[PDB]
Amino acid sequence: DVQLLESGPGLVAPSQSLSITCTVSGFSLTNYGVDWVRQPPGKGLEWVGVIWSGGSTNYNSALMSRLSISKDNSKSQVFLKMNSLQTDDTAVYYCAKHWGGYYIPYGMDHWGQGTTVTVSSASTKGPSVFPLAPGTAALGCLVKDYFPEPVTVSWNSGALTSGVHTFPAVLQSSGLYSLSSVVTVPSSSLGTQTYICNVNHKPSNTKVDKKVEP
Amino acid sequence: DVQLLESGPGLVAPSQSLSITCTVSGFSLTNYGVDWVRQPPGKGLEWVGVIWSGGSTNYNSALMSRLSISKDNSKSQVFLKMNSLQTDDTAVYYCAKHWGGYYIPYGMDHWGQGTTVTVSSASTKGPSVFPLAPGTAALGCLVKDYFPEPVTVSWNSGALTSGVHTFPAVLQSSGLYSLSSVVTVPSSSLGTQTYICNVNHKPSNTKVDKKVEP
Amino acid sequence: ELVMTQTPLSLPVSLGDQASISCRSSQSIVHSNGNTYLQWYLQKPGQSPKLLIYKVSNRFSGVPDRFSGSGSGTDFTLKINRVEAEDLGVYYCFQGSHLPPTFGGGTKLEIKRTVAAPSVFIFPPSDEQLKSGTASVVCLLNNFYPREAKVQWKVDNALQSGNSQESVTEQDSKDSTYSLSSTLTLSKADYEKHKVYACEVTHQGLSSPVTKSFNR
Amino acid sequence: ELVMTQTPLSLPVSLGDQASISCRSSQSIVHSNGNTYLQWYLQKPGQSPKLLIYKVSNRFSGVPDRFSGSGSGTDFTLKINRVEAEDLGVYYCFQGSHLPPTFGGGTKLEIKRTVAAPSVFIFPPSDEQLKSGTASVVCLLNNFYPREAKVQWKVDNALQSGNSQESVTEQDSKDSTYSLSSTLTLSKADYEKHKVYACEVTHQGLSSPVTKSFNR
Ligand SMILES: Nc1nc2ccc(NC(=O)CCCC(=O)O)cc2[nH]1
Ligand SMILES: Nc1nc2ccc(NC(=O)CCCC(=O)O)cc2[nH]1
Repeated sequence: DVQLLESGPGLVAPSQSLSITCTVSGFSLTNYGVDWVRQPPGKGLEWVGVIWSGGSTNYNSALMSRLSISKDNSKSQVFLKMNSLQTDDTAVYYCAKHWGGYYIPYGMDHWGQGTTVTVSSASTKGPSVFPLAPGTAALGCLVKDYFPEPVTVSWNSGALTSGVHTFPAVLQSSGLYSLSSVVTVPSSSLGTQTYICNVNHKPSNTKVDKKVEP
Repeated sequence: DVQLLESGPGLVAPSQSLSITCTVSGFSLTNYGVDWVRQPPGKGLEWVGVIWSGGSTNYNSALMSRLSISKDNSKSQVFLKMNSLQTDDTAVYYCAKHWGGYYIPYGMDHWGQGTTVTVSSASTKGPSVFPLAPGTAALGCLVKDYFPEPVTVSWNSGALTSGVHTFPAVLQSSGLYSLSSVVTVPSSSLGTQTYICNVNHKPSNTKVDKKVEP
Repeated sequence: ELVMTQTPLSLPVSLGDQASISCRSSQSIVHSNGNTYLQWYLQKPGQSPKLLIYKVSNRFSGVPDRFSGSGSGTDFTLKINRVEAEDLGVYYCFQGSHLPPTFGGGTKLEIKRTVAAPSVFIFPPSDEQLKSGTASVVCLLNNFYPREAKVQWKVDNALQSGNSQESVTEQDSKDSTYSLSSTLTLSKADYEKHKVYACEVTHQGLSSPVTKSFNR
Repeated sequence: ELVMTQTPLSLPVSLGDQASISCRSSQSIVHSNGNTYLQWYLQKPGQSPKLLIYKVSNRFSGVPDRFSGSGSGTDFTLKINRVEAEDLGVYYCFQGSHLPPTFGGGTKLEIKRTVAAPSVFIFPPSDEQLKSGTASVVCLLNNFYPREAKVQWKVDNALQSGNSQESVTEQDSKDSTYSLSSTLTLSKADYEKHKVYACEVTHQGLSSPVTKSFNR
C-alpha cells in the first residue's frame, strides 16, 4: 500500500540549512518521480521541485540557487536540502508521488502528511498541559506555552474521536503557542470512564498524558 | 509641497495591537481620501484600506475583521490600528494620497516613505558599528547585531553619496540583523579627509557616528 | 513563468447547490504532444491535498460524478453539482504542461447550511495552572453556524478588553459547523481578586444572549 | 473579488530594447460610469511606488514619453519604448473600478548590460570588533555584471563552509551593476588560531578566479 512520510528537524535558525527526508513505501523510486510542494502558514501550495524516476531534478525558480533534491532508490528515500534559510521558508513541506503518463505525470496521486518547518532563532519549548474540567459534558486540555508548531492531541490514546475539537494554535505575545483541545461526552460517563488527553510535541520530544477530572 | 510621513512602533508583539499614524502636509484631508498599502518582505504591494475625504472607510477583506482606519482632519493625521497581530503582518506600511476623479481616484500621486513593522516577541537591540578600514580605496562600517529593521546609514552627514553601497541586512542565526555600508573613495584623500559613517536605529533610539581611519 | 489565475478566492455555496471554480492560464497549456496537463486538487482541513481531476476532465478514481472538469487552451472550470459537507476545503488547479509547473492561488469553498446555535461551556483555570502564576479561563462555543459570533468577558460584571484571545476551528466536514474558544488570561493574583467570571455569547441561532459563569 | 494577473514575473531586458508588461483582470474593470480605473506604478529599489499611468493610457506628469499604456476590458499593456537604466524596478498594475481595489503581483524589470568584472576588496576584522570577542571578515565585490558570482572563503587554505553570509545589492539605477558582500564570522579565539584568510571570487568578467587575502 502506498505511503510517503516526511521527516525533518522542526525548527531551523535563519541563515542555516534544512534537510528533509521523504521515505516511501509500496512503490519504487526507480519507476516514479516525486515532487516537493510547500505550504506557508495560511497561504497556498507552492511547487518546490521534482526528482524524476531517472534521477534528474528540476527546481522552483525562486528557490533553485539554494535548493537540491536527491534520492536513494535502494533506500526508498528522497532528500530535500535548502541553504540560507529565511523566515519566508517557514512552511509545511510535502512530498508527492507521480501518477500516470510517461515523461509528464498526469497527477500527484499520493502525498505524505507533511512536515512543519519553522525558521526561527528561538529555542524549542515543550508544552504545559492543564485540564479543562467538566446530558452532555465538555472537557478539555489547555496545551500552553510551546514552540514551535505543531502539537498533536488525542483522547484515550485515539479511542475517543467523535466530538473532539483541537483548536488552531494562537501565537502569544511571549512568542509561545497555545491551544486547547476539547471533547464532548455523556455526563453519565463522568463517573464510570476516565478521560486522558495525550499531547505530543515532536520538536521538543515531549509527550504528556493528562487525566481530566470533575 | 505635498508630504506624507508614517509613524509607528517599529516592533510589536504577536497577539497585540499596531497603531500607525500618517501625518500629512501640503494638502487637506477634508478634500482627499488616503490609502494604506503594505508590503511584506520581498513580496508585492497589498491594498489595506481607504479613508475617504468625508471620513467613511473601506477595508481589505482578509484584514477587515482586525482593522480600523480613522482620521483627524484638523491635525492632518490618518490612523491605522490593527488588532491580533500575526507574524504575517510584518511589512512596510505606506499611506498614499488620492489624486484625480470625484468618487473614485485616478491614482495615488503621493506616498510616504513607509514605516517598517516587525511582529515578533523578541526585544529591541541597538547595533554595534565597527569600521572597515581602507587610486580607488574602499572603506566601510559593519553594522552588526541589531533588531528589528530598519537601520539607516549615511556618510559624512549625507555629503558623501557617490560610491556608497549599503547592503540589504541579513538575518543571522542569533535572530539579529547585520549589514555593511561601504564607500569607494580616492586613495589620495585618505591622509587628508575624514570619513564618518552615521548609523541610525530608531527602535532602540541608537545614533552612532564612526570615523573610519586607515 | 506561466501564471495560473484561480477565482474566486472564496466561494460560499449552499448545501446541494452548484459550485463553479475558474482557472485561467497566462498562456496556452496545450502541450506540443497534444495533451493539456491541468489538474484539480482538494485540500480538506487538516489534510494533505488530494487529486480530483487530471488532464482537464478526467476524474481520479473514487471521485464522485458530482465533480466535473472542462475547458481548453487557457480557460478551465471545475464544477461541483449538489455540493456536500465533505466537499469543504481549498481547491487548487495545477499545470504541468510547462516547466516549471504551477499551482493556482486556491479557492476556499465554504458551505452555507441552516443556522445552528452554539452550546456554551465555561472552564475555570485548573489549580495546577494557578500555582504556576497565571489564570486561563476558557469559554467554548460548540458546533454553530454561521461563523460570526460575539463573545464578551465580564469579571464581577466588569466588561473585559485586551486580555483575551479567540480561536475558531475550520468548518466541520460532517455538519458544516464551527466551534470557537475564547481564552481570558490573567495573573494568579488578579484572578484571586474577583468572584464571578462570566462568558457572554451572542449568535444568530440564539434568541437572546447566553451567559455561562462560575464563582471562584 | 477581482484578481489582477501580471506577467511576466520578471523581465530581463537589454538597455535600449522595447519592453511590454501585461496585466489581466479576472473580470471587466470597465466601471458602470464608463471609466476604466487601471493604473501602473513603478517601485524602484529603496523607493516608494510612483504613479506612471492612470485610466489605462494617461501618463502622469513627469513620466517620459517612452512609457505608454493601452488595452481595454480585461486586457492591458504597459510598454516602454527604449528601456533605460533608471526604469529598473517592480511595475505593478492597479485596479480601482471594483471594491476592493487590488494590485497585480508585480513584474520585476532587470536590466541587461555588458559584462563588468567586480573589483575585489578584503577587510580584516576591526580592532574594535576583536575587543568585543567576535571576528568578521568581509569580502566586497564592487560593481559587477551579471549578478551570478561565487565567493569562497579559505582559512590557511582550508575551504570554509557554514560560517559566512552574502548580501547583494539591488541592481544599480545608474549603471545596472551589482555589488556583493560576503561576511565570514568566527569567534575571536578561532580567528587568532589561523594566519591566512582568503576571499576567492569567480565571475564571468574575470579571466580567472581572483583571490584576495591577508595574514592576521
Ligand atoms: N506533478 C508534477 N511535477 C511536474 C514537474 C514537471 C512537469 N512538467 C514539465 O516538466 C513540462 C515539460 C514539457 C516538455 O516536455 O518540454 C509537470 C509536473 N507535474
Ligand atoms: N487608490 C484607490 N483607493 C481606492 C479605493 C476604492 C476604489 N474603488 C471603489 O471604491 C470602486 C467602487 C465602485 C462602485 O461600487 O461604484 C478605488 C481606489 N483607488
